[PDB]
Amino acid sequence: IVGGYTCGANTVPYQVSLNSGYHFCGGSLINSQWVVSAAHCYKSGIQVRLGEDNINVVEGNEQFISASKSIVHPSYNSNTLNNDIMLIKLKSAASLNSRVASISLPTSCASAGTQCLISGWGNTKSSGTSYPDVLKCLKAPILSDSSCKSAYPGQITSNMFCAGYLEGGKDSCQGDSGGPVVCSGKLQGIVSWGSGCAQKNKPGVYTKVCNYVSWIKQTIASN
Amino acid sequence: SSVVVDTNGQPVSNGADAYYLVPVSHGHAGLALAKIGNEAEPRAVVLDPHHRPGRPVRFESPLRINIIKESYFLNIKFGPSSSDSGVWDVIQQDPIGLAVKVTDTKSLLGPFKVEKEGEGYKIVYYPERGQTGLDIGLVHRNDKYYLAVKDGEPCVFKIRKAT
Repeated sequence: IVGGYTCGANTVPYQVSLNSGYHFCGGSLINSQWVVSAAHCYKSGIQVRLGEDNINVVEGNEQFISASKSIVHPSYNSNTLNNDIMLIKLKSAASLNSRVASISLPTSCASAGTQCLISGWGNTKSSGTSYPDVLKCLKAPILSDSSCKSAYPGQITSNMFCAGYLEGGKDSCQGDSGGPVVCSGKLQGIVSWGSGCAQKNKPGVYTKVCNYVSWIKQTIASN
Repeated sequence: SSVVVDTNGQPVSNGADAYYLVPVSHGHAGLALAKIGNEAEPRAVVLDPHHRPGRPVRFESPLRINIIKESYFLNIKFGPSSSDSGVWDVIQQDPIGLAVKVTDTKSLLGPFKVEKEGEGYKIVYYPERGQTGLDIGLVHRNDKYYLAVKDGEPCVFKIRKAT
């Protein structure tokens, strides 16, 4: 997260880290046994870490739960970045506490200009690299689909939205992928991609979760 | 699908670090630039015996993940991360053919993938994303090995973090 702030311990309790010996993606806990993340974060033998604020130390409030099923969306297209969503069924229920809680799915899609909370442990710099120890947070508005399409010609589908600042300086970044975009208390986005980080006229692009709610509900119901 | 790995067993980073591409069959030769046609400046990417370990590269994906997988479309560049110079592309040019060259623009999604081959990795070029790839190999000319499309005959590299 570039141009953000330290979330604090209890502030983003639905944030999880996707781990295979190292942190590589974010994710969101949507109930005690299911996490949503990005399809491009798919990896064998994922461990989900929950209750973490400082990713680099064993604070004790952590829970490390192995994935039992990692289900990439069946239309995920690695050529076009479309349908960039994955569900992870955890092998056991997370125990919920002050640092571990679920985020609920939206009942409808969010509008342009709505302020959202974007979080992760990704790069905090627009040029060069610096990775934080603690979870970082950013308030960023949804951008209209027209300006998202003007920002990235030929690449924005109906299953993506832009959020952030066309001025630059504030954005998600590498290491934030798969993490939450929460608007009006509901999971509306998943960190996916962009051109650089926090660059002028190159906002973040996020998987549009409101389009997938029926797929998520069905998938959970059948698995 | 697999994570691309360096010679120390660590995942290759998305832009953050530079890496030498160390050929397994031409150990005494490193990445450099050379002139192709009637061009004034050297713009062709070559493996040069008088240039070892050679110029290091960065691998870049727009995806907000900090590692590179074999399935990601990549830009490959010399020089710094957030720059648009030293960006590899493939350009038809005599006498080399489909020659790997450097340019000063960078698309959202680059045309390359890094794919496991034998004891290291090959660079594969995609004219378009939906299609099969074309291996990058070597054209021996003027006592250097010009990187060019040579499908079936890839130059196999190990990826050594520059440090």
